[PDB]
Amino acid sequence: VAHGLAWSYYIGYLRLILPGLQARIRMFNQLHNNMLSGAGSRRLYILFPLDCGVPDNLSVVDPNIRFRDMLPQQNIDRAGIKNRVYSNSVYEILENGQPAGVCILEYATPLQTLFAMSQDAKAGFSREDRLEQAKLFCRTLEEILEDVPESRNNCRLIVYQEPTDGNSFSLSQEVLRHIRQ
Amino acid sequence: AHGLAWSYYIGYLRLILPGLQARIRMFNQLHNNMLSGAGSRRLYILFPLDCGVPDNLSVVDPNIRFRDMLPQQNIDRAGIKNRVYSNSVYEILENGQPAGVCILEYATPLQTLFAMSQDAKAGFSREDRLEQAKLFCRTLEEILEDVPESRNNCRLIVYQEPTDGNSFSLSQEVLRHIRQ
Ligand SMILES: Nc1nc2c(ncn2[C@@H]2O[C@H]3COP(=O)(O)O[C@@H]4[C@@H](O)[C@H](n5cnc6c(N)ncnc65)O[C@H]4COP(=O)(O)O[C@@H]3[C@H]2O)c(=O)[nH]1
Repeated sequence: VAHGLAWSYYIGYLRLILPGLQARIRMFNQLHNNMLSGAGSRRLYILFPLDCGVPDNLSVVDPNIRFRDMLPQQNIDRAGIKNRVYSNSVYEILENGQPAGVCILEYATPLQTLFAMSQDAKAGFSREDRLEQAKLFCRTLEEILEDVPESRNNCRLIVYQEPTDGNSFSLSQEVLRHIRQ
Repeated sequence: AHGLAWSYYIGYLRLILPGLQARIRMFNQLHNNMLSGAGSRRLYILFPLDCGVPDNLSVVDPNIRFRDMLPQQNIDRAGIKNRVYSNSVYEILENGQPAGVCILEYATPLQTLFAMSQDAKAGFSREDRLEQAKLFCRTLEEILEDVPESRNNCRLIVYQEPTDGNSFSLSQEVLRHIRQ
């Protein structure tokens, strides 16, 4: 279920990462010349492509999203793993070749799991079903996060769908728009 | 449940199994060939069917003691450059004395299944849990059936408490798997 994946993304990740995020940003700024200085820059921006096309490297889908650095790692004992490592990446977003914004950015990994699952021989299901699962994942997550008062200021969910009708969509522009709000 | 088994395979086992032996070789160069028996060179994963996943093994069975970590494995993942994958090595005691050593952890998504079972809504309602926990293990053994590519870089230790019996010994069960 998208249900289970949403509960998993909360319980196994956001729940653990959001409370410590700002301390990790303060440290990043101390080490990297106050690079994450704007208020728009102190959130985790999470990409939810409802089509579930999720590359591992962001430059594969948009040339204007450039890797810059990692936040300090977070270590937590988890399910018998001592110091399980939780990591996040800081990117610089270009506009017309100009550094236009800096933020912590990533995809919601479970959507990449739905993609792979939907295509497998036995596990598979239709694209229309995957779309509905992806939408349900976002909806179920948004429901969970209403009991998480901190989430509002530590993360931003960017949900979108790629056009297929000849209309242009720039992922970089969209991320910039959120950073700037 | 099904979803969870596929996630665990797709986002974890599929990625870490093919690099496990290289990290074990490196572990052995670093730590005096500690993972010496063939029994010691597998990822042992614990699946308690009641979904009770403590974060500290020594606390549930004092005969299981943390020793060191495998070398880390870094992978670019969904926008995270160099996401870190991590595993821990434990020694297991018998009659007070070291009796075995292996790579050991719990199946983390059982912790998610449990956390779901209470916070209710959602469905909660065990059946919801024991049911889904069995489906999870079933589905995973089914996925790994196939995949002989590497089944034997890992071993699933699926267990529950005996319904009319005595307390199940985690350490003894772990040793039994290593020894086979
Ligand atoms: N022992 C171990 N297990 C891992 C590791 N990474 C993943 N797993 C296992 O597979 C997870 C599913 O991976 P996925 O990346 O698809 O998960 C999603 C992933 O989208 C997110 N997440 C967890 N850790 C990180 C992370 N460190 N960085 C970014 N996202 C993370 O939330 C995860 C749910 O994690 P989880 O409950 O720990 O569950 C299993 C977890 O049991 C790992 O590094 N070590």
